[PDB]
Amino acid sequence: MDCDHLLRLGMTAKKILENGKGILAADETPKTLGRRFEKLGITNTEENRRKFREILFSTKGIERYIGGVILNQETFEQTSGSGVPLTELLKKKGIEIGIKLDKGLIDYKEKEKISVGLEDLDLRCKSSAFKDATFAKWRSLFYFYDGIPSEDCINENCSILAKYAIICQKNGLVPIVEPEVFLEGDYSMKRSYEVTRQILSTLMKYLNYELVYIPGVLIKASYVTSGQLSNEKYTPKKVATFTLRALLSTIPCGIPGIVFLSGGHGSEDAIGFLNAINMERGCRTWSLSFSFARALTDGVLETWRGDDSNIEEAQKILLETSFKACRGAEGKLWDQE
Amino acid sequence: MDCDHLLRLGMTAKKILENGKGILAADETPKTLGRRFEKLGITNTEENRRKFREILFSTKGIERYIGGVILNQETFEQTSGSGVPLTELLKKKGIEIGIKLDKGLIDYKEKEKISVGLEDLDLRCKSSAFKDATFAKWRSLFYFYDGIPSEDCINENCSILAKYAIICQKNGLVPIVEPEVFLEGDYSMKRSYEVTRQILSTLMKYLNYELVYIPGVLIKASYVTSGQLSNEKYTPKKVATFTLRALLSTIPCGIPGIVFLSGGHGSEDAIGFLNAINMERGCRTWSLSFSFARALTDGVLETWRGDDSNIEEAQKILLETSFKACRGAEGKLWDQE
Repeated sequence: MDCDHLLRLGMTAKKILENGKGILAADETPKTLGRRFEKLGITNTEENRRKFREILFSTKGIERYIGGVILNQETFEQTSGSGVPLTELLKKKGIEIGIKLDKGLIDYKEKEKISVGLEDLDLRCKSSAFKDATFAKWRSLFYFYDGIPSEDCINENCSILAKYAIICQKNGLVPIVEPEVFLEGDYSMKRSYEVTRQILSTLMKYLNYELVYIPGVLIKASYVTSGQLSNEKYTPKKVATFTLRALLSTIPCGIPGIVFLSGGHGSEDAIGFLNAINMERGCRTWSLSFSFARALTDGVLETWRGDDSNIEEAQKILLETSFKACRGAEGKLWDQE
Repeated sequence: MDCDHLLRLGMTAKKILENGKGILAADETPKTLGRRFEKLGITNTEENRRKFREILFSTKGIERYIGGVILNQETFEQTSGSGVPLTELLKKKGIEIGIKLDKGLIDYKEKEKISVGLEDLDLRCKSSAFKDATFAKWRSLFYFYDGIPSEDCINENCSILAKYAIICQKNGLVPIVEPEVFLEGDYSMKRSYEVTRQILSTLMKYLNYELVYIPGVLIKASYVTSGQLSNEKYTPKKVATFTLRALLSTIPCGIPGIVFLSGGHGSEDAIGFLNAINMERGCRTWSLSFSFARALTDGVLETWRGDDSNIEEAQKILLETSFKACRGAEGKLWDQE
């Protein structure tokens, strides 16, 4: 759903992005976080994953810059060293809690992927474990090769994202939909521009066919850039121009915000692209903010390195990077507060 | 298209809709205008069609309310009683001239329609006859019955509109795309809401796949209402709420304006729906204006009736209705100037 139900979804979306805030994605599966851990010599125990999250969530002052945190499902069952549920660290700070609800990717046609997990999504939305969650996330990933992303893969993934979106909303959760364009490929920036415009517009088609409440959806999107294996160079301004044009061409006025993923880009580049895009002229209604994992927490991992002695310095790096991303979400990174 | 080419398209779009202005559609084919003529006893001669248009275009002061006029192709070859090309009447007033470029509709599947004319559209855009035109229009029509509009018909028409759009733009013309939802059918307002959201979102998909410059496209859309053969009642406020929600859900920030078609609705209702929609709250970047034929000119035809003695009163009705539509495009119809 009724009017009040819809207004709640809208309000939650706006509360997450208030005052130049963005999202800390901490939702990595054990496998994804494990690979980052192993590179740095940190063993992939549940204990180390729990401690990492606690390090993140207990950072003093983070709520000034972070409007929501995306949790992995295992993290909802976990407590701090002090016995306090990790979700309580975020509730006391007034930060919105989110749950990543996709169950990963499986192969689709030749060389491509779809995301999976819809068949019990409604059930999982109602779980008592996620009672404090007010938003969710679900990721699809688009590989780029010649002739790919195929139109079938775009349609299928967009349809999955949209079905996820409506199920979340009927359960009182604001969905973040993440149609990630995978950086690791060989493709020009021009091609990325064009395909981003195919994906984002088709996504909005599917959201609309499912009668999703658009003011209650957040879009988690890749910057428009060339692929890592390309020898094409770009700058923050060109990324800002191309990404903003793609978004003005495809995202309706009713969407409350776009939250960029860092995607394998520098922390530095992900934040500078955000600032640059927020300096661009071009009337729009949605906020342009962030939903970073790597851009926000790579520095924490590198500083911490499984050594508790390094934790404070790790938290200070998170707070400093969070500040920069928040300034950048308002186009003020060049300006002194 | 280059940067300058695109900025021209954008500027033209904005010039048409400046200061609460809208579009006078005068583009009816001989067959469409003939049927309106016959109802009122006026013979369907070329001379009478020429005189009607002259009556419209020579109305004193119309340029205050009308930013562009859509002409039928035959009208580009026609002169006033005084020997002045009819297009010069509009050029001297500073009104933008447009050309309707579709060649009508043919049958599609069972009970539905597609619009036609793409195969020589590029050629026709370059014709010397349309040299003074700076915009164009192309209409598709969506019949409603059970199970219809079909997804095939939505895709095909949206694809035709988008191909038209890019051809126009490559020729320096701002395209108006008109995905009309036909009023004459039996369907609820709720169903019209849902299908409008299917059509508008799919349209934006196709515009994006064709890499159309979105700030240089105008959308000519039906109000969301129940069908004429329905016994469902609505009011201006409900139409405003439903139509605005459909548009916020589907139309990107980059579109410069939506221009409503009157569609068989009252002149009174078409203008009151416009005013109502412009009184609604909900952040948006595009103007909400009009591209009326019937709502603006039915009164002229009824007053004139093929009798030159009635012409001045006919022109005064056009100027008065134009004023009302302009006030309504700014949400000021209740307010005294």
